[PDB]
Amino acid sequence: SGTGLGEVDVDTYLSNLQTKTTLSMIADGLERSARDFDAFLEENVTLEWEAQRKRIYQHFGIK
Amino acid sequence: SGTGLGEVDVDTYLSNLQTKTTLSMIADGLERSARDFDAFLEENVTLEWEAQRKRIYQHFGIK
Amino acid sequence: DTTCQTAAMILLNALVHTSRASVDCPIIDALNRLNFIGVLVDSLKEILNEWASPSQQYTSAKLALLLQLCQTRQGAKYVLQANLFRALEQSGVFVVALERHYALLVALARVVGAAVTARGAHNIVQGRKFLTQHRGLVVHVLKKNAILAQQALEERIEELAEAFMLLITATGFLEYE
Amino acid sequence: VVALERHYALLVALARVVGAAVTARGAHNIVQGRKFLTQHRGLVVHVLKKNAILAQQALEERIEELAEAFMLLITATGFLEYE
Repeated sequence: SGTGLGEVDVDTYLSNLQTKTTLSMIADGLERSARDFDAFLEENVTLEWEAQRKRIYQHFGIK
Repeated sequence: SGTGLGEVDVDTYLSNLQTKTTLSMIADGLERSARDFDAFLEENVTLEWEAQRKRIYQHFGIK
Repeated sequence: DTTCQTAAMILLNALVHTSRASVDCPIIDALNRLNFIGVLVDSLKEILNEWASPSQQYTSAKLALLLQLCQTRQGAKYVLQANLFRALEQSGVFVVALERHYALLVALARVVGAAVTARGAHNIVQGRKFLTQHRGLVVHVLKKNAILAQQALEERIEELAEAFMLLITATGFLEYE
Repeated sequence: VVALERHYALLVALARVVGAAVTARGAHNIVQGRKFLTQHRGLVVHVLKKNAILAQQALEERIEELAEAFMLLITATGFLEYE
């Protein structure tokens, strides 16, 4: 068989390839930014007062 | 019939009466406070700028 | 006592309410001389711990009273001097269970909203800090609004959303951008 | 459920920018942080109390980040001392 079976055309094939590459780039950038932010927060919070920062509020505010 | 059918005793009857009166008083006070606040807001907002106050935000903030 | 303090708190609301109908009032003035407004604003701290239940209904009358004093022009003077902005910050407060949660936020928002728009440009400086320091939270409420328990919950959102909106237009946060 | 998740994503982004800014310089920016929490009080209280299938976990995750975002500003700004 052949000549077309749930297939696409080259003009649409290249467009789909470019769209997929762009989406993958955006997703990778977002994931890297999120990971960098998480690492920064972990480095800044691991110094001290890990649970006290929330305990003070749980004691002040309504539990 | 008689001598008791899903009934209560006087010692509990008076307590239930007092509890009902207290609950009704609290509910009436809350409702009156809410009505007074609503009337105050209606009197203060009916002056002018009834829809603009929200339109400015809908235009500034994300709809 | 649990019932005496509740009835006494609600009683003060009727006194100040009926007195205004009779721009000043001698009842509100007496409360300041007796150091009642001072200790009252101090109790606002740790409100989360206090908040059908007897403690819940008691707090309702407490915040309800403060809301009335912020409606008269003279109340802004005595109320503002109590430094209520710093009292509500230490507490960290900022289907039926959720409805009660918004009921507390509305009560606090109304007291602050009416207070800023009471005196004039002397309190707008504080309102901007409250919205800027707690930005984002109000944005979620203003966008949410834009069976019995459901309607009751949504009703609080409408009041809560409209509460902050009044403070914005009254404080002039749009000019700050 | 997906629409709400995107809403919190915006609030988190803004909260992080403001949270990190106040705790960056020092006591010169704490005066502004207190006004932001006092002027927008109540809204943050709802988030800090909420945290205390795929789309559900994603939505709750943003609440945890959003709730912890303001908490960092509080301890860094010193709003507890103001009471």
